[PDB]
Amino acid sequence: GSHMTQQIKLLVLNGPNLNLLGQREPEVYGSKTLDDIIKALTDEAALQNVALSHLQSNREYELIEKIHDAFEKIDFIIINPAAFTHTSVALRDALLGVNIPFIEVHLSNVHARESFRHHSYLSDIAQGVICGLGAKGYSFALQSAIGKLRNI
Amino acid sequence: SHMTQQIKLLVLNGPNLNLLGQREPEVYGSKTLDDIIKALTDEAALQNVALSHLQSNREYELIEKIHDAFEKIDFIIINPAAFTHTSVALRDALLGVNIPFIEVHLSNVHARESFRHHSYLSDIAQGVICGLGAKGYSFALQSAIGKLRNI
Amino acid sequence: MTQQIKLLVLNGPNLNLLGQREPEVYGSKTLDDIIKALTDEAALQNVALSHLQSNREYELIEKIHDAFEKIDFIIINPAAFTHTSVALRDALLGVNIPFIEVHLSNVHARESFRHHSYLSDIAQGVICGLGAKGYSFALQSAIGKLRNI
Amino acid sequence: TQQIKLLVLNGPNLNLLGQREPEVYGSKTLDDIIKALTDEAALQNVALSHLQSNREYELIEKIHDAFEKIDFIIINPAAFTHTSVALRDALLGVNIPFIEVHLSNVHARESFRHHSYLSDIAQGVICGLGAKGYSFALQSAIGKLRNI
Amino acid sequence: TQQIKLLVLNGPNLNLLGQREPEVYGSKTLDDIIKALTDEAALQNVALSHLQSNREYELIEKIHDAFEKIDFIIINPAAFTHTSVALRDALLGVNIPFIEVHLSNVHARESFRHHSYLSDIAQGVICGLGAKGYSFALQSAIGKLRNI
Amino acid sequence: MTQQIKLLVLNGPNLNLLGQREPEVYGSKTLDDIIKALTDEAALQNVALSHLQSNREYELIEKIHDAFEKIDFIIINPAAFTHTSVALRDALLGVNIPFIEVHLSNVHARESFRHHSYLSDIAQGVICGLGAKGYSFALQSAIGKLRNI
Amino acid sequence: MTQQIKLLVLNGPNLNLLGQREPEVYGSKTLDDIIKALTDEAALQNVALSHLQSNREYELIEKIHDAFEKIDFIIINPAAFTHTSVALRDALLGVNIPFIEVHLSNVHARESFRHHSYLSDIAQGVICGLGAKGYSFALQSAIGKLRNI
Amino acid sequence: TQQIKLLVLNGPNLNLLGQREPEVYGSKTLDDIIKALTDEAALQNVALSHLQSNREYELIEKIHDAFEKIDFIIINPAAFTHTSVALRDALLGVNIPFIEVHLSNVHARESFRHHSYLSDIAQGVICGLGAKGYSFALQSAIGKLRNI
Amino acid sequence: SHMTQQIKLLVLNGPNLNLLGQREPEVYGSKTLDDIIKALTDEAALQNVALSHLQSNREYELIEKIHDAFEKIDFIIINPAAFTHTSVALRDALLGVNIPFIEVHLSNVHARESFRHHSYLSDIAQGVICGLGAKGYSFALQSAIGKLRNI
Amino acid sequence: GSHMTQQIKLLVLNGPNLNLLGQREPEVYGSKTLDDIIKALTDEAALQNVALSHLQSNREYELIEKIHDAFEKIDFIIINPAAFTHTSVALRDALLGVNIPFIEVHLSNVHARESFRHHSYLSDIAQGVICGLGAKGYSFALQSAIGKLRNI
Amino acid sequence: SHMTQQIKLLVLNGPNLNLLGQREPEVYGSKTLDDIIKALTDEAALQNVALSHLQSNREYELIEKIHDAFEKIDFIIINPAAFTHTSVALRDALLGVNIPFIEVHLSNVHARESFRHHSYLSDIAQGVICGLGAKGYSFALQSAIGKLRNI
Amino acid sequence: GSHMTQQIKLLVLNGPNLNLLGQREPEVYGSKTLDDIIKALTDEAALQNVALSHLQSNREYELIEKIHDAFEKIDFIIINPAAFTHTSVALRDALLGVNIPFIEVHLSNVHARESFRHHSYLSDIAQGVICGLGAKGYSFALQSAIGKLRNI
Repeated sequence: GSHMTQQIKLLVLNGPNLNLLGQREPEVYGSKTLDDIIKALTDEAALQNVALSHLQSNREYELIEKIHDAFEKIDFIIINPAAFTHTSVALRDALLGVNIPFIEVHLSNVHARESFRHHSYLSDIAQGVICGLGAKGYSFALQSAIGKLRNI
Repeated sequence: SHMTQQIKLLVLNGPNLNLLGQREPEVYGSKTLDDIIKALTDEAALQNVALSHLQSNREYELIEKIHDAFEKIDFIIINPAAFTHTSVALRDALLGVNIPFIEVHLSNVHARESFRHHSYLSDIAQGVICGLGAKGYSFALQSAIGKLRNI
Repeated sequence: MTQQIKLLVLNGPNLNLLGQREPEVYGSKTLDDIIKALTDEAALQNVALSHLQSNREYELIEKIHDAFEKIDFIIINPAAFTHTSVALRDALLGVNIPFIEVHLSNVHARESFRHHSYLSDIAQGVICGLGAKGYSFALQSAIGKLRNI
Repeated sequence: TQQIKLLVLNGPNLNLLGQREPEVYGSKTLDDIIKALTDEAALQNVALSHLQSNREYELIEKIHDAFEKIDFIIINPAAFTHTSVALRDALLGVNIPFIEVHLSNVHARESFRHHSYLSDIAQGVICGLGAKGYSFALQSAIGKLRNI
Repeated sequence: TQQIKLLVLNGPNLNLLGQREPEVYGSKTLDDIIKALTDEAALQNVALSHLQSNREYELIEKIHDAFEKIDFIIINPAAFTHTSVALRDALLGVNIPFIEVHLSNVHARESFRHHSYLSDIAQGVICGLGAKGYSFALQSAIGKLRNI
Repeated sequence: MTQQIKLLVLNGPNLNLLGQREPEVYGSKTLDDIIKALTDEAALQNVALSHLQSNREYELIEKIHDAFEKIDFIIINPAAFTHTSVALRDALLGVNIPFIEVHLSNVHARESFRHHSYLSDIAQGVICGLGAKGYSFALQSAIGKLRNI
Repeated sequence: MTQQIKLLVLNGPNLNLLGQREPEVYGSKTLDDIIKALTDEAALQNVALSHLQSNREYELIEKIHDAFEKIDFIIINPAAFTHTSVALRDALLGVNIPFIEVHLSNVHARESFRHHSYLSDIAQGVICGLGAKGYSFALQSAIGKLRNI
Repeated sequence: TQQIKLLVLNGPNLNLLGQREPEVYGSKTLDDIIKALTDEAALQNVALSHLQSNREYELIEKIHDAFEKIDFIIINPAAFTHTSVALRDALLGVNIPFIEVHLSNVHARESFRHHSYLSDIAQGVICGLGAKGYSFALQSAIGKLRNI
Repeated sequence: SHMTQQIKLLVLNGPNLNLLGQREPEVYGSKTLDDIIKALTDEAALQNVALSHLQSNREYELIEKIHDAFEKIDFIIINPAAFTHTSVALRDALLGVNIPFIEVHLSNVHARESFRHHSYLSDIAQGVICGLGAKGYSFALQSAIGKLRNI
Repeated sequence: GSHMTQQIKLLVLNGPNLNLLGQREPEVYGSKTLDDIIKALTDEAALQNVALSHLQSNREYELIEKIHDAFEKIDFIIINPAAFTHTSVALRDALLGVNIPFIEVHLSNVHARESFRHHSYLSDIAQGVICGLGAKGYSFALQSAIGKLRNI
Repeated sequence: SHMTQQIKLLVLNGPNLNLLGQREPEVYGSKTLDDIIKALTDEAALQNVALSHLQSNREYELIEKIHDAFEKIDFIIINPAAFTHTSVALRDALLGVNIPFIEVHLSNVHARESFRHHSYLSDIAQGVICGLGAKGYSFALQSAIGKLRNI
Repeated sequence: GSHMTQQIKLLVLNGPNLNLLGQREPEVYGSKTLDDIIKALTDEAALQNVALSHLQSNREYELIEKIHDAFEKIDFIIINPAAFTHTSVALRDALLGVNIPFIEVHLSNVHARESFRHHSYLSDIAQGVICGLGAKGYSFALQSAIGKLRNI
């Protein structure tokens, strides 16, 4: 209604092995890169007055240090921790320590894979979780974050 | 679109979701399952998606609706609510008719009691959305369109 | 003229069989005899008791939905649905009417799957193994909570 | 011999047999099975009745209605094997002997399917022999009731 | 009717009732409860005796002393429910029927509290109904002993 | 003149004791009576049945090895080796002859270690608790699979 | 004139009840009869036997403390404290006197919580299910270890 | 008194006793033990026979051959305690009472060794008392059979 | 201090700690529980902390001492020894009187048998010290002073 | 008694997220930084002829490499591994490999938090463990190390 | 070598390995246990290793061969096949004669069913090789020579 | 037979703490370094027309990034993940993502140590596993890789 939203500052964090997307047998498994996904997500965010920053890393410390740098500069996090979902208590405690709401995203439906993959050190503290929807899960998390911060 | 083929989508809601918006609206929120399915119907009709909906406290009525969907429906969105944790019969219904589905939960089950972590559906769903509220239905609808139209 | 308590008694599956197989071997008492006796005891205390027994999970859930802002208290013997119905747990949490859980038999003396309840942890309390007087104890207990004696 | 009264109960999803990819998974319906089983029973002075249902309550209430009408039950509870304590308590409460049948080998599928709320109180269990499991259960019931 | 001899046993920490933040948690003592229960018993020709103790041995030796003096036991073993096999073996050894009572709903507290070394051999169990649980157990004992 | 089926029946330990302890208390029937009856029923269907019972794990394994390209189907009551012999599981997987598993008693009603089988998951199916007719049902079932009726 | 062995026999809770409920139904024998018999058998072997039975956990612990450098060997039937007393385990480890654990009944045939002992793993050994002769076997065994025959 | 017929069965690896580092672990053989036990039995009009074997089948078939020849069995099944359901079913099937003996304290070794397929159906179990465990089991069998 | 308020501190020791220093002093050490409580009393008296102590092999004597501490004691230091693993009644005593405590163990329980990893007290203690020997009591005392004097 | 102690070389290692101390709602949760704690610990150590070195890190490799560099240069370690307690077998094997005694310290009482936090890949090999005492747990570990190395 | 001392090595193979190369050679491979032991004998004889071999479906024949190895054999290579998961008696045979061994499996058990992850032998073996095929025997032989000749 | 093998490109990866080999009480536990082992393995490989590259690291990201760089440049991996066997799902998913066959090697017999060490996030996907054979396990993995790639 008759009022203007301030700019959301949103940080997207991607865990290990997601830099491989689009590279192995592109003709067999798909040609789309993490870069094509972040670029399309950045454009979708900027239409809605969301300023999107992104880090992908194989290095657990680079995600943790980015979350610590987020304190008082970021309103929301979207994170696909990939394999760190199952193993990083450090990341859990980084997100609890800076107290920024987040949504957890997985490309694949982890509930269909090995049974170790069913357990997350993040899901219980996340505002919510999206699994198995491919790249569009990032766009759903973005739509969800805007809704919760603008109460719309 | 007098562009695309009509998708036939079935939305199924499990027990107790009929209570949404009823108790202490001023404390827990005002929105009804009706309001959610009306808004989702409007979103689907703009994309040439024909939405039909059943909520029920009766296990049997969800299973028989899944049976009746065979060769009529392209995709299912289901919030089974408590039946996620208990209904092998709903799992066997979805496997027997072999229509792809997405499982939706309004609340974040991973933050509630630990029995709620277990689903007889998650492992066979094309994917799962938890904790995003009513918009989880609209994400599942956008996902189904994406998969069926390759877009 | 304390206020009239509106109390709902819910019985789960198979309790309709009470008293009916080898009555002279296992006891004579029907669910009917129990609910009649309980209704009379309630009416002496200005408690309006209504009752549904069912083998249909949906009928217990729908009755709990319909109880919202009509009922002060529930006494429930869910029988076998104690062990399996998350949906009934979510119905009682969703309408937020206090209840007590009753079992005629001592479940802790029977097969070990019977030890787990999807209700015991949200009940105001639990009575097991005292037979039909368990309903009468739940009734006395509900009057106590509601009349703050 | 005395006419045996036999009740066959079939649980959820079994109405789907024959219907999806008939050319790939079999063309045979629950109907074809129960017709053949009724004929086999009538040759042995066994009066067979049947109920299939997706509704737990219809199976429970049929077991209640069976008390002092039925000598034996054959039941394929399908998914309810794994979840319905209420059916277990219905069969215990009416105290009719029964046999449990499954068309598929459940031990070869997901490991939740290994647990039954019925197997321990059944006279017997037949898994994985397809529709002939029903006919085995019928021959077994006749044998126990006619001591043969 | 014959005079019933009833023994009430209360386990550790129950002497604390009424004492900490009386205005916040209730002002009612174990004393108030046992006085009221003795009066209720005497109206029904039930001779009630009581022992509360923080000492496991005093409860065990009281159960031994009960043999051929007592018709029924009501016991709130408090924390000993979860830990005392010795009390289980004392009640089995004297073979007096008993009912187990807890003031609070143990199923709503930490999950170690869900296990009892007594629940399976008790005639019955009452949890979470506060002090009236004692009076229910008394009415139940009278009913079984006087067949009413 | 359907083709002659070559069927091997294998019995595990302790089944040699059948009918022998308190015959007038537990039943009269020996393993011998069962195998004779089964052989006759097989011969009516142009099924050539051969049988080995043994308390020796090795003799069951070596008989399954020797069955390779001589036998169309196995009926096996492994008795106590159901719970403990991985080696028999690997023998039936190694020769890749289909089998059905039979138990005279309902194992699911007995001690809870008896619920687990190193065979049930690779069997074409399983029969429990119907006594000696279980062998005759397995035979009828094998003819059905092999003659595609 | 081998050396005099000082042997302490410790009995746990509820063993005072032996022989006393339905003596003509369950057996006549008291703990007293057992300890008298055992004392006589010990005195024939120049074994000085002392005995404490108790329902008090503390009295068994304090007796084990007092045994330090007075006692060569302990025979203990901890009865129900086998399953629950870490403190008794730590008392026997703290004084480092060898013991044997005795149970009259076969605990492995009873409820499955009775299978676990906080003592069996540090005992020199364990006797179950042979009734009162188990004490006499423990005594013969302790003489054997101490007299190296 | 009547002559008792007693069978002693010893499981795998027990033929090794006395043989490796005799000066370090003991010089005593299974032979020395069974000779001493035969002498002790003959003084009490107990006719003792023995079989030790590394072969599961020889123990099972000896238990079958014992039916209506033997009053009592003493068995040290050694490793077969933990693995042979077949031996459990052989002793149940012939219904001869037995006692289980182990030379070592199994509760002090690896935790798989805590489980037995025999302990629950044995008359009794003796662990960790070395060769005298055999002589205790013999005295126990005589006591039960001669009511003494 | 004719500076600070006196803290009233209760030190409770569980079963078998009376044996300290008794068996093979030349092998396992010479120090008695007496020597430890004397040194800890001297340390507390310099800080205007009144220390009272009970060791016992009797469960009941620890529980009744906790009861008697209500409205007399500001803090408890407790080495429950074996009763850590077994006494729900001691847990319910400390929760009923609601005096803050610190749990101390002389040995490192995490390096002994695995049953010793489990405590009916650790989750309610203000904190836990294991494996530091007798000085663990003096650390618990320094911690209690820190918490109660805000220093 | 009538003899002088050599200088102890003591290394304090702090794991992930402990750099956040003092930063979030200081007015609500406390204003004290890891730096104020290490500074006060350094002063307390230097009074007793203990030379204290310190590394805090979000990066698992920096703790491991510091433990390897400690070999033959450090007499004792005090470590608060924070979330790495629950997940780093690498750190366990670094401390076993250099064979320097250590004490494990947690600020919070982990036994009161989620149940995953009850399990440590370190506690069983530690000389001892201190949980829930706040910053003073470091000073207790230091007093304990001096006692064990000087047999006082 | 008229250089080194002869090593006496016993190779033991468990049940069902006699089937190697028999069923669908054109699908699953042509190699027999015979071919493997002949090639391994040739490899051992070039290194002054005397190889003797027993395969058996009989548990007892492996145990009695281990008994007979005492003071005759320097090392054992054993592929127990299914008996890895079930034979406490084979474990107790190897511990009683106290000859060092290496456990070999042709297939990668960690990739098959989860009961196959558990061994009553692995924890006492000097080491374990899985999943490398027939060459696993030749690696175990090279390892035994390395350990016994310090090379 | 009458035909020439192309050059195998083989990558050896060593996890944390393996740089410590040969350094602690060499007189008690052995004097051999990871370097002496890689040097002898390189020589054995080069005799058989195998070009061997090696990275050892305490840093999980350096192993992951090396596996990603291996894609389309390496035919086979030999990896001793050391303690990362028990904890790194990231490494599992790096090896699945580049789809290069590997063999897992441990110096020690992990089945004889603590029971946590019995579980690997790698063993199930490995072509095979070698434990407890010391340094020669690397040479066995190398002989095994040549055999599988040359069908010899």
